Amino acid sequence: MFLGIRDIRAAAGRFALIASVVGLITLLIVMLTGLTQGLGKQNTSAIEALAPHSVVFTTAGGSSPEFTSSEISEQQAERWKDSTPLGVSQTRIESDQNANTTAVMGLPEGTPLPDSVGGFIEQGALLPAELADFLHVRAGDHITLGGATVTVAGTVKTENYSHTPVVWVDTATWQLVSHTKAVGTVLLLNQEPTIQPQDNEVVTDLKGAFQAMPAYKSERSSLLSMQAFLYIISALVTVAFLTVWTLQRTRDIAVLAALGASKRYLLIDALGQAAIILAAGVALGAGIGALLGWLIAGSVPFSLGWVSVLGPALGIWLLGLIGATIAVRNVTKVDPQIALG
Amino acid sequence: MFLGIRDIRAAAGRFALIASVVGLITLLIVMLTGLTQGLGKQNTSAIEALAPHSVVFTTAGGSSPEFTSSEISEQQAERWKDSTPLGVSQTRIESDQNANTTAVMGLPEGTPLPDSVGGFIEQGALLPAELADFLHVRAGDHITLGGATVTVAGTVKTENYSHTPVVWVDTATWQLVSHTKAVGTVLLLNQEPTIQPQDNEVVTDLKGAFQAMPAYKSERSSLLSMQAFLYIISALVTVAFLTVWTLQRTRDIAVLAALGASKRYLLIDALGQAAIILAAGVALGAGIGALLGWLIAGSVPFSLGWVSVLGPALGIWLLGLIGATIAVRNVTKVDPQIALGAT
Amino acid sequence: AAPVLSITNASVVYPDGISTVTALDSANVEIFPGELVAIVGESGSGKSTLLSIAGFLQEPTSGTVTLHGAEGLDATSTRREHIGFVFQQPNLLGSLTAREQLLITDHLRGIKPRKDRADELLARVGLKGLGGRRVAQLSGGQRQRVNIARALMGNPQLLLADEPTSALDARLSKEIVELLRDVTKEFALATLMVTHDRSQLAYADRFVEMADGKAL
Amino acid sequence: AAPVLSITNASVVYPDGISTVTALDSANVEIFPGELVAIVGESGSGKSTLLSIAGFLQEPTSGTVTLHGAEGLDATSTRREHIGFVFQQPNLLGSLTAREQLLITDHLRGIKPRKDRADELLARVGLKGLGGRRVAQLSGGQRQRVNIARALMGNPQLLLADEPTSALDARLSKEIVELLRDVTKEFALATLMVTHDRSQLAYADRFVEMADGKALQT
Ligand code: HEM
Repeated sequence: MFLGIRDIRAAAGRFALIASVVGLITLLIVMLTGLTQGLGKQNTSAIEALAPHSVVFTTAGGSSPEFTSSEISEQQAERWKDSTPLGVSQTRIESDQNANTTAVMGLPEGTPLPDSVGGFIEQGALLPAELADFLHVRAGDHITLGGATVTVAGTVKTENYSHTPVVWVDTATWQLVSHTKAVGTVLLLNQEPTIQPQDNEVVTDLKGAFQAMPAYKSERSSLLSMQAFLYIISALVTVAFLTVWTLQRTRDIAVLAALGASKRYLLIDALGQAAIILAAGVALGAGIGALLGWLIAGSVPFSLGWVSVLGPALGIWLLGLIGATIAVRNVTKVDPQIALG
Repeated sequence: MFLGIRDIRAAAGRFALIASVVGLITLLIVMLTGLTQGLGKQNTSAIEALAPHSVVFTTAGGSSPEFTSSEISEQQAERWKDSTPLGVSQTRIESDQNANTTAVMGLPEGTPLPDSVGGFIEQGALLPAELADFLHVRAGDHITLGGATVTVAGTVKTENYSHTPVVWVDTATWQLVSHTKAVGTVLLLNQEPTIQPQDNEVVTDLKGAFQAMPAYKSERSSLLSMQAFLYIISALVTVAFLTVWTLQRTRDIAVLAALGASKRYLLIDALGQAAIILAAGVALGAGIGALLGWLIAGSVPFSLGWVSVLGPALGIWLLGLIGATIAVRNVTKVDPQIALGAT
Repeated sequence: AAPVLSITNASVVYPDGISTVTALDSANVEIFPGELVAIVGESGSGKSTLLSIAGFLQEPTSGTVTLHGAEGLDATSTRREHIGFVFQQPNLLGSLTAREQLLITDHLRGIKPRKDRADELLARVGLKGLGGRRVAQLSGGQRQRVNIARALMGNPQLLLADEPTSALDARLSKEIVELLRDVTKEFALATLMVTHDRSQLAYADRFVEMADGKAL
Repeated sequence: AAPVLSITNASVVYPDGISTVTALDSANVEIFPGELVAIVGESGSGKSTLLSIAGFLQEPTSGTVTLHGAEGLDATSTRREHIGFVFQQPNLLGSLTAREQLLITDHLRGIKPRKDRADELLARVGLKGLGGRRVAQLSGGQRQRVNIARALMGNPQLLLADEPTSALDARLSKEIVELLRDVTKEFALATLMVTHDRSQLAYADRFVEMADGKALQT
């Protein structure tokens, strides 16, 4: 570890070029990670907030359940006991001052809302605080919701469904706004189902309930695949560079071997140098990453925590260490007679 | 170029490692490039087919125009002459056998649709053939569209708006499905705008009209930004690798220099070796890229042409050549006396 | 009254391309504390091969080499604790300073680097106060002087010098051999010195002549 | 009566760390076609410095070095067209075959590599039919023989050999010096040969003794 650290001091140029490349890849991975979690919460934050155990859908032609095509009839709701019908629709909201499209969720009156949202289901529509400010609307003003005039029951926090904020209304109001005789679009089960489902019914877990959303799986999967390739590319970049680099030190490594340096010493030296270089690159990339993400989290959906920046960072660094040992393996095979020539 | 090409033949191992990294990065870039172009048409393919010259929006509080908030009043439409009202909404479609949500575009009755889409605006809704197959609905069957039962007037080609297929209906029908007395959401202008707009009105070109789409700008920009990082990462990877590599040949380069090899020869030798490696890496990476993309373009939106695979591929290869020359610059600065002694 | 190194009937055979070549042929050499034994002979007579054998840099293909006080130790551990190498080229690590060239041997031996000892030895080799010089600030003779000091850092009982005056003029090469002989006597080292300049035999206690891998 | 190479009062001073160093001090040497001139002296006396000067590998800090027939040419162009180097180490490129070690010189000279000449020369150096061997399959003597052949590919006027017998036993080193003498005479080459072995001066027409960068001459 003695020579390795001082090689870096005296040749900071060469390592800066490579460390920047490692830093860029970590920057891309850290920011891609935050964007995938941000988009994931943009689609699931509302359903996840409600924290159901199982979710009953309705299908056609035995196809996979879809939130865009499922409806729960009143009798279907009475079948599943200890369950509440949830209506999920997206429609146009229009105020006296502005308008936009938003998601509308409907639940039975009096159902307590998750602490993420707080309050309880009231008669009428509960608007997200940001949406009420956008429309220049206050509590008690009339608004056109899906072609029907509804009274704003109050303001609430913002949750999301399919990249839209969730407007919370009573089950009766949702039926008028979504033009359906059904009591809901899905059935939320908080306990484990003790009844067997019908031919047209299907029970699903919270995870699988997200896959019933159109954009979620087909867009998170593609983002995850990019992350997997990026982790692989980082590992190969380190291995590719470090193999060629360790070959450059053969002469200095041979001299230490001739002097009596054990194989353990030479391997620790090489891996120590790589670990410091990889640490610098990853720290700078993840540092710049969290900063750019926080700077961008206003224009683009970006979820930024400690695990979403440092999780990938530590993963990349450990991938680099595994890659580095693979590249430094040949430091112990250097014949010490290379120094006598 | 003599030594450079034969170095690769006899030591194919190390070059395979680096060429794989270059191929992987090109693989990632090729699909990201195609995916950004594919999603762009997924948001704009319908409007692009109509090919308007200018587009008039409606705003509130002088904010940026948004397709989710624009409506054109009937008298407002009479002001701008030589204009066609376009209604754009997304709502739920339900058939006797199935249902789903889709985008609905409305135009005045009888207006001929662009040859991209063909047919004419008829009373009722013209459904995409693929959606009708999913719903098990034929010509003459009743379907529930946004809470209203409408008869299928006929089939048309498939265009997309906000990741949804476009159902084409007459201006009257669209009002019923969108629950509005307005005659449309935007106005398509085929001629030059000769009327001045009001403080609350805004005319925009076809490109700027896409910014009024919610997902388009915020998602194409992010995809393009990722591609920019990938191009930079590719260039840096080659420069980083090639600098250390050329330092490895100092001894062999010195021997050729000592023998009398000109500076051009050593530099041409070095760049020839690098160019061959970059070509191999990019060709193999872009090859697997187009293959996986065509294989996947059925489940995920992926636009795959010749320019969308070879444009970026050739760009990366040229970026690599620029990086390589920067890294091989020191091949001509090696003194041949390194060969007379020991190193 | 006790030898440091004993090479008994040692021979080395390297695979010269497709065939084999006998480099060292039944070498017999024994060195006692305080001796400077030179190895003379033309280029390619087996001098370097004998040196590498004496430094445990390669085992002989036949015969045995015993360094007393290091019995029961692998080849590498023997070099680290009992042998100091004065390579033909100074073999100074580029990124280290003159003083650091000594400390790194202490570090690879697992002891806290001794700055005072390094400066004392650098002064003993006639580089007092130059511990801070880098390789770019060292002359040919100075680098060779640092090399000698590095061989002395671990306090070995066997000092092996491989033509350490090959890139030095007559004046400078005298100083290095005088330094080598003086250090050999002062620290009771057993030193093998390979050289082709027969003008340096006057400073050696004994010499071995070599031809075609056979010692005379 | 017409020298190929003329080193007149040539001197080289390298920067030896903080100070400088006169590696060659006013050397005067002339080599004529067909001569094998040995340069003898201890290690570090200025033999290699004189060789590097004669091989246009570095200009002297003072004095002039002239290769006749190549006047008006840069340093590199002179080496490519008029000099053949028998380096101390064979300096064979690892990825090339025996014959390719010769052909690559033709390629760097801008001529389609001539295999016939490459094979003829390989035969003359005693490697007939070994053009397919790789460096890993070549012994010390054989690698040095390829080096001689590579120096002969370009039909040079000056052949410089830097102790080409340093890693060869007595038997092999005789063969190599004989080959150098024989090739020098057969191709009317002018050959400077630096050597530390005093046993090989018998093969040289003349010899220059050197000490501390000064050539001794009566
Ligand atoms: C701000 C950035 C982004 C935003 C706002 C966004 C928004 C959207 C929206 C709105 C949808 C359709 C869902 C709906 O309309 O309810 C969608 C689908 C999709 N997105 Fe994005 N997206 C972004 C970035 C990305 C990125 C970076 C990727 C891949 C790297 C991606 C891949 C996809 C895919 C594959 C789909 C599904 C396409 C389909 O089958 O219809 N998106 N996204």
